[PDB]
Amino acid sequence: VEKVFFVTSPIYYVNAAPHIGHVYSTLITDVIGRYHRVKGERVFALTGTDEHGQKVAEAAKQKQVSPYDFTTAVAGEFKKCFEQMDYSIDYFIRTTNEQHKAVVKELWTKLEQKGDIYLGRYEGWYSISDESFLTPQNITDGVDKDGNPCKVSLESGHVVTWVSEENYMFRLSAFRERLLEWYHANPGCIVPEFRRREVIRAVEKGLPDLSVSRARATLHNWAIPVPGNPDHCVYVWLDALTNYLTGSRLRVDESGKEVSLVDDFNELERFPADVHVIGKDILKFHAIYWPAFLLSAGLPLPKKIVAHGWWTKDRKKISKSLGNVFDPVEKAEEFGYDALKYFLLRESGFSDDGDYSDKNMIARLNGELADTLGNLVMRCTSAKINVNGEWPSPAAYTEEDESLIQLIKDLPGTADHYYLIPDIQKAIIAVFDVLRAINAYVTDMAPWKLVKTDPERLRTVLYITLEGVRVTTLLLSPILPRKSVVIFDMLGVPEVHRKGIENFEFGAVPPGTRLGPAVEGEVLFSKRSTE
Ligand code: MET
Repeated sequence: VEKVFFVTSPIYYVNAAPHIGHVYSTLITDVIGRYHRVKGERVFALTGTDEHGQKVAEAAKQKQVSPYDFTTAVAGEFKKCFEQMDYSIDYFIRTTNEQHKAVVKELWTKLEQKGDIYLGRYEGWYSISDESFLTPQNITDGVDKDGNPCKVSLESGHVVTWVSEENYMFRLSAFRERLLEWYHANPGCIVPEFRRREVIRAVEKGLPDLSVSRARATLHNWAIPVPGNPDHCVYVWLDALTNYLTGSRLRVDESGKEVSLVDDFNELERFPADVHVIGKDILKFHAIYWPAFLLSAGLPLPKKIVAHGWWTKDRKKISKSLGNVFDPVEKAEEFGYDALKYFLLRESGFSDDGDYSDKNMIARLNGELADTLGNLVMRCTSAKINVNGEWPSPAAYTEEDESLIQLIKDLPGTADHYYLIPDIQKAIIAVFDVLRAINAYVTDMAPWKLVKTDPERLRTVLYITLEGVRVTTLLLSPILPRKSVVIFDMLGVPEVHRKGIENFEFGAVPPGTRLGPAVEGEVLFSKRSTE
């Protein structure tokens, strides 16, 4: 089926300034979208801010300013950050948006008409910081920021409070068997596999009904009113998850502003998400509640949920109060935007909790970007080796020649599979496995020597090198968007050959193509010292 490839990030609470976790999640969303655009697909990538709720309302109250002013300011910080990070997200959604508000009321009414919302009570634990209902098995003893004994979440370590409230309840218990059929019938729907097994195990054990409203006082009236009952507000998470539906129904102008909300999602051909990128901390909301709501409402389910891990810096937790900051904009100015992105996507896989150190960052920048990629690009574009600044016409291929060609022809299929899991780390490793192979080839053939000794042989070696670099670069263009453009300019690849599955083929750029001009000082990635 041909639709718009729809990929999303979580919408982030605006209780505090943006940081690495938000940047990382949105990066993964951005990269997936970028890859599908280079395949020549229609793409709609979505990110944004989650602006209602007790968490955020109380964050605003502690800064002594109104929730409207606070959310608008912090949302502004998120937008600025994401612009500075040079992403290619199609739309930034805010849950305070009036059109989203309308979609939530629609979904609610659908759930009610379906017979799946009833008036009950929740009596149990709740984490305001996570906006999460917790069973007693998921809480333990801890200390509040007074240092007094309290209860905390086993999930997150945040303070938990006991809630006892007449609330509208969603019939999640009724959806156990249908969710289990869904997980088994679609064994690639949750990635990575151990998180899928986690979800199945949790749902096997049984599901309780879920509170989808709260008394209005508790939310400091900072929430969407329940249709037909203005004493209740819609659960922040039902509101929040609905952002994906809203996004699928907004017509956006070229400026990035929303202009119109269509009645039926089929009009825009986005819904359901092909990939929801999330962090492991919000798996239940996306893999259990969300599909339950969609099943109730009669809407189609997402194709994949991919859940990544958390970051540490110098093997310590990230927090400004502890004395260990990791600012992405700061590190990107220092080391480079594409390089920082490369590092975040290369150092850790979605199954892992990654670790940034300036040491390891410099190791990769120098080792892989500079010595593997950059070195190769400069050799095959050098006036020394490539005396005519053109793509030569290859002569006969030796067997060693063809072993390398095979690797280059095989690469796109392999990278494609990894990008589709999605497992960006393995995609990158795959591409650099091929770059390392081209380097060893170039060392072996010593093309600097061939300029004088065997110019016909040099033609062959230089051509293979140019083409392996082109193909590897194309496949890395979602990871290194700005640098890929430089590389292609240096190689003189025409614009048309910088996109499309046609150009995944070995040989798409014809011999005789002229390289772009050299600069006196230029290097792609500059090595950095190890202080
Ligand atoms: C529908 S995704 C909501 C995510 C939530 N706002 C968070 O920051 O964890």
